[PDB]
Amino acid sequence: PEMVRGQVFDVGPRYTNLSYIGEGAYGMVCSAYDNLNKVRVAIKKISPFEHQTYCQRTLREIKILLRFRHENIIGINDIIRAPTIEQMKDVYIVQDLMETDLYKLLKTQHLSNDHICYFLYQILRGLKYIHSANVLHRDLKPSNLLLNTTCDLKICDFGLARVADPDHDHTGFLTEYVATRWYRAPEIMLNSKGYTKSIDIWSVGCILAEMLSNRPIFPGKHYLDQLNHILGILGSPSQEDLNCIINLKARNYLLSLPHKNKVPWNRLFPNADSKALDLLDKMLTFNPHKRIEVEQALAHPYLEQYYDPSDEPIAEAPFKFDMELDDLPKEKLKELIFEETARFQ
Ligand SMILES: *CCS(=O)(=O)N1CCc2cnc(NC3CCOCC3)nc2C1
Repeated sequence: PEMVRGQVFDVGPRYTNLSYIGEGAYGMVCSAYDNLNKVRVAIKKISPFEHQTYCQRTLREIKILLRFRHENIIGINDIIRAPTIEQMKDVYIVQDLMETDLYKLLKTQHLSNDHICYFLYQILRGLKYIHSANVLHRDLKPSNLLLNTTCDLKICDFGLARVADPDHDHTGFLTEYVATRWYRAPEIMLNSKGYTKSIDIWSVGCILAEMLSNRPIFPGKHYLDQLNHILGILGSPSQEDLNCIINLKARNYLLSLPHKNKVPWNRLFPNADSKALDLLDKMLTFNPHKRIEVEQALAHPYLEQYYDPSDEPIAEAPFKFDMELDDLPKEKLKELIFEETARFQ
């Protein structure tokens, strides 16, 4: 077969010249030469079958990426697995190899206003397709945004994605654990389960702030510290925004806080394009109901050199409902993964 950094990687004969890229929990990524298409690809090895939650994420990611077809969304080129359910222990996902990710780029490179503009456009173009399919990404962050050598951007990792459910969004105070901390909308900590499109917009606003300065705008050190950073920049919510928060625990926590003034965007980002700061303000709006939508963000004057609604496609078939798999045993999830991957055999 093939071994990488003390681990089996049975992708051959089609894929050879294996080189380690990175690793996560139960997931390992390698680059490899595709002998059929004569190009280097990215191969992710997943072994989720012992954990029901890992099976959930694997199935969700596979189902979504197989249905989506968009230039700003990473596709699935091939899926490698054993010919039978009994012999299937690992799943290998073959995807286009990208040069870097926005996280790695932001750590060493200053972005020009043109780059920020092109990157934001592509993120919103991809996000318009995702929201049109009634899907929420729920984990938008720089490390989930891949880039090629020509700055073409692709959104990846749909493992935490859900079908939008605005009707069932309300919850209690300090309960929800949606997105990566620094990219978590303020409503997650107050009264939202993160079942509305507005949570993706907040994350995009955080990414834009990070492209402008090369630093996370709200670097909370822990879960409870996140709301302190957001309110430290945005200032105290208005009476109108507090009237939208009916949960007494969340409302009284906000009322207990001393008055804080809004730190102006121009003071935080003195080099930023004024139009980028106007758009940033609209994405990083405290009240989710007043927060700008993906289609409005695309039409903002900051993006006027790229804006073309006829070249910003929507999904052919939206997801009607979410799959009832939070209680499906790992064995039934294994069969579904097996069925979903059969087209690649
Ligand atoms: C969210 C993408 S991933 O982590 O599942 N994954 C699979 C797809 C892919 C494609 N290309 C690359 N390239 C690397 C090169 C080194 O810098 C980071 C990106 N990575 C991935 C990761």
